Amino acid sequence: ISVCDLPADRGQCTAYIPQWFFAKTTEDCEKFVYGGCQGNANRFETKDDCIANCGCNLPSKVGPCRVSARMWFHNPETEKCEVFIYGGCHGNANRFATETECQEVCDRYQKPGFCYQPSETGPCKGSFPRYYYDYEDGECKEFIYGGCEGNANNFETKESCENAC
Amino acid sequence: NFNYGAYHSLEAIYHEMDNIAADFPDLARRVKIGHSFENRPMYVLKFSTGKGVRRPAVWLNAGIHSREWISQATAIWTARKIVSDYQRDPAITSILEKMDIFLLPVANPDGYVYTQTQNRLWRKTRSRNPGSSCIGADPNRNWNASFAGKGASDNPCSEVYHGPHANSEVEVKSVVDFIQKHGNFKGFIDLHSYSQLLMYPYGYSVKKAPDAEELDKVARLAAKALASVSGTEYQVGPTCTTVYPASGSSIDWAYDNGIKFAFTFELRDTGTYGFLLPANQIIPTAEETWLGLKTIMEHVRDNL
Ligand SMILES: [Zn+2]
Repeated sequence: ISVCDLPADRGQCTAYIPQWFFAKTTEDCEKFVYGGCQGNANRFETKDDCIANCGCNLPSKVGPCRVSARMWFHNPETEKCEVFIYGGCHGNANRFATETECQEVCDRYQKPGFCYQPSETGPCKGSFPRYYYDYEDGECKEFIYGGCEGNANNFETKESCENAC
Repeated sequence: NFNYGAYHSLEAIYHEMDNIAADFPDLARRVKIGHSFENRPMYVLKFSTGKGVRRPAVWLNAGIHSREWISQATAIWTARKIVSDYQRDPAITSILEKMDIFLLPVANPDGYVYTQTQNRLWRKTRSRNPGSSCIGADPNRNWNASFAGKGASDNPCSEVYHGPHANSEVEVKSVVDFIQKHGNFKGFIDLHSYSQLLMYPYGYSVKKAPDAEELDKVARLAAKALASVSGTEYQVGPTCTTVYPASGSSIDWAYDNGIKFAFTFELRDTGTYGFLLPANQIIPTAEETWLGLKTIMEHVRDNL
């Protein structure tokens, strides 16, 4: 499924649940109301989750206005967060106030596949403080490794973990 | 001892495909149909009882979009399912006797390795195209079916970039050339994720397909058989109205090339996990999908 190409879909139900979707018209992540049932994949709990899915391949967009400011966007051509000038309105989803925000949001689902597997302690009874990337928390978290077997989501330090993941 | 309830490297999958063909040399053959942009082999499992002449066959396609891991995992369980139930299940056993099953578990090997090692959500091929520093084209917008019409982008940085021209992606050309050379395919089923949809032509236009009636009937029968395992619910319809316009899609190319039974499955789930479907759901997904697959295949067996 290409999530970002689906329309908003409130569904057929009567619930009232505010969510985000990627709007193809404006190419920005926007709020809509979800009816709790049916609908489709283009539906996110937060704005950042929506951008992490749909925003990071868009070109930079200055827009019409000229209340200008320096912003950051993930450049798809270099896969680097770079500065651009935002006119102040009508921009797209690829727009962040800081370099770090741009990096953390756009890299959310773009880490190596092994970063997304559950931390595996292994069978053995050792206790080695190892770190792993936990995508739910979006953080490299300490855990305790048995000492043999396990998986690649297993790092000796935190900065080691966040370097890989 | 291949854990079918785990996600695997391309290496492991290719190897398990080899073991399957080793254990059933009578029934299964690993055939190389081409290579990827980065020169990896494209392997299919051919299932047959027809001693090497061209029979009618159905194409089972998976992993064209690399991040859609449940797709490849389902496809390789299905390889094992087909051999393990030959002459133990009247259903496949009866299909196999009439026709050949071609199974491509990883239609986009380069992208798959890239998801495992670099970028979990990668969708496209890894072709490097003059004109841009952006990499890859969407192999499911690359086929010769209203190529470059509405439902695909010409921005190389787009997830749905159609590419420079129809069949530009060697992964896609490989399948096209092989199906056309054969020339008597009857079914073409493309596995994707996620959303739980089972769709049929057309995606490139609102126009009803000449077989739209029967397609919906089968789809719905297949949908019901699938639901009858664990209660998993699918919606059914033509692509363009069910999800969005999509030009140059595989099932459209197929249908316009005289393969009548052309369907897409968007497997589990509906959004709780999305592309990151936990490993503990691979088998449940594969079991239920199997029934929908057989239902379609039975139906193809009978229209022959
Ligand atoms: Zn797909």
